[PDB]
Amino acid sequence: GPAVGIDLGTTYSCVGVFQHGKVEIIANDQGNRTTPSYVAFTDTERLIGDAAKNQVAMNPTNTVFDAKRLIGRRFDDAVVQSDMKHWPFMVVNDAGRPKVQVEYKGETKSFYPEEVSSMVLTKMKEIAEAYLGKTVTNAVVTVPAYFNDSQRQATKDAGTIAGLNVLRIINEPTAAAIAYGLDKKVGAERNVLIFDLGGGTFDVSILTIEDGIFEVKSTAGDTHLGGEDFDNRMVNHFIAEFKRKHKKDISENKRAVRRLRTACERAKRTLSSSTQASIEIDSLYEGIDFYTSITRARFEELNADLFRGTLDPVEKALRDAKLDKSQIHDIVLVGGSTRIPKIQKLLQDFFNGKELNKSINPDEAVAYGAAVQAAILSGDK
Ligand SMILES: Nc1ncnc2c1ncn2[C@@H]1O[C@H](COP(=O)(O)OP(=O)(O)O)[C@@H](O)[C@H]1O
Ligand SMILES: [Mg+2]
Ligand code: NA
Ligand code: NA
Repeated sequence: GPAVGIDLGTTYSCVGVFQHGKVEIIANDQGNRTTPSYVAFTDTERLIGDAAKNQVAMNPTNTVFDAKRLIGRRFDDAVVQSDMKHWPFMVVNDAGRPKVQVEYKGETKSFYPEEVSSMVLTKMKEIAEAYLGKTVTNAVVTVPAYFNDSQRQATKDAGTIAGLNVLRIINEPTAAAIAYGLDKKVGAERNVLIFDLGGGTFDVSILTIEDGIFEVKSTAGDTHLGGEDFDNRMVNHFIAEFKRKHKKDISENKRAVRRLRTACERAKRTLSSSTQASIEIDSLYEGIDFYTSITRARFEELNADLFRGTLDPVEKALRDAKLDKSQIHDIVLVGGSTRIPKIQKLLQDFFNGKELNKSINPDEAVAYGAAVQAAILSGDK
């Protein structure tokens, strides 16, 4: 059948298929080309993707996300212990392994991270089957370059649990480079910087590609910096505004804050292609409408430190790879946040004007390369 590429992302996942000489990135039921890596459990059902994210404020302790932060890890991992303080859902210890614990159909139930990720993968599989009209079994699934064997194995296991035949687990920066055919240029080695700014994580990778070998020279970044932080800055901005205008602090009203957050995320996306964005929320709080706007300049100002700060891991990656800026053949934009004009300007300026590879939607580039690899491994390329 058709082999697919799946980017199983920390915040958003994406599925592509290579057929008839090109990659098609597949839209979900709602027409979205990426799907939130969310699973929710209710009195009646299990929800995955858009439907799960959509009900988070009304069911926060039974709505699971960030499974990628747990997958392949032990409960007593410092990372797991630290991350747990920022999740509304329970994480419990089963004989050393972390499990998310939720209420579901009126009973208490627990799931391993790879079970939760299996559900997201099931959804991605179903998305592909809905479009293709065919059973989808074979897949290439991607992971961050720094993932160890426990994390890779658990990611593969998530696929197996979802009934996927995982052809290979490949690195996200490798998938991005494959998408751009940077392994197929007429020449010897190519030094490639992958600048991946996603929803919750920032990954910089330097690869040296030669003879079909994607040597990881260095990785850097911030596992807790992404688009969510920019949204947070916007949310705080508007909470303060509403307090001034109406003498109401909406902060502890989970539904109101969530609706504001959704509006902010949308506005952010709009600001990547327009110089201003409208915020339009009926009855944000006590029936009070919240209709206003934000300029691209104000968004950039709110986030100025965070945007500039992405360059520090780039310098670090270069130093650790023992390469000058000028030795980089290709710069590749990955992750939805790299659509931000200010981020692109900062990075291009940092490379003293060098053109960026960004023709492939950055939030789709990983899935794109995974789809190409899947075709190669299934003999369809
Ligand atoms: N046009 C855009 N402009 C700015 N941010 C965007 C845009 N499109 C998506 N994003 C942001 O990208 C982030 C998701 O990145 P993505 O790479 O899809 O996920 P992940 O990091 O989970 O792989 C979210 O914070 C989302 O708001
Ligand atoms: Mg990603
Ligand atoms: Na993604
Ligand atoms: Na990332």
